[PDB]
Amino acid sequence: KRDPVYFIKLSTIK
Amino acid sequence: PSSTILIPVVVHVVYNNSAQNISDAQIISQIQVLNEDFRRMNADQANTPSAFANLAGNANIEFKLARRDPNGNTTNGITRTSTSTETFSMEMDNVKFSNLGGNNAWNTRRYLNIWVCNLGDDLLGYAQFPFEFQTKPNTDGVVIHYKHFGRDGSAESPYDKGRTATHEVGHWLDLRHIWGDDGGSCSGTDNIADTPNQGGYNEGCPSFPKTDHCTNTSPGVMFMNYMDYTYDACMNLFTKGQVERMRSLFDTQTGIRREMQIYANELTNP
Ligand SMILES: [Ca+2]
Ligand SMILES: [Ca+2]
Ligand SMILES: [Zn+2]
Repeated sequence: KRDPVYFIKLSTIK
Repeated sequence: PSSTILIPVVVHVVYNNSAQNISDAQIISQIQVLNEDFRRMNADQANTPSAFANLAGNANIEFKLARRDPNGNTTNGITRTSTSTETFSMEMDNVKFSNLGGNNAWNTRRYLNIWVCNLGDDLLGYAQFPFEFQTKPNTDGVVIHYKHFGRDGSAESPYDKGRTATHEVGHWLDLRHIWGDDGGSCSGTDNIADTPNQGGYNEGCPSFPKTDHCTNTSPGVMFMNYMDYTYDACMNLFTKGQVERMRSLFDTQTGIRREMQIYANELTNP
């Protein structure tokens, strides 16, 4: 199972 | 009407630090969640839309921690292995071999092996499908990220109700993604007639009804099916068609997993 919302926390910061 | 299928389980905790060496209470909560979801005893069945209520399935599959290991020795059904591996790889299946920093499977014809470890990036867990059982017997089973194992406790929101394991056990029992793994199109299938045709995966907690170009009228797509990609608290059923497919693996004459029923009682009684 993959978490489709995982990279949001990473993509909104440096 | 159906007979209860009994699955002996061994949980292999493979830890690189103390946080990853999750508690017995956390493990017991995951076995509780599997029994609720596969025996339609999950309280959140109250959230299943009434339009899908007559399609909801009770798999009548029970999970019990093993009490006898493959050497005939007593066990509580939990193994704990320290490792120098920081993140395990689904490509390598390194969590499944003690030579590679993990723990060898227990006879996969008689036990469901659930490895618990650190997985990378957006991977919550992974399974091996029944079609690989003859060629890859030693890697059959399920792997779950330690942050998404069990209910509440050490599990992290929004995948904190033990549904990653329900979803992976579904794959281990031959279920495919409800949208058909076709990137949003209507041409792929999960080969289950009572799951409405669905374009792509769903995420989060969708609003009912959710129609798409494949099922364009209410009640829409079953985004609360365990075989979708929604949040744990927003999935609450298998269908009767999915139950039929999963139980077929235990057919006494042709079932790929029929051997597991022969000594299930002996292996789960102390
Ligand atoms: Ca379908
Ligand atoms: Ca599709
Ligand atoms: Zn999946």
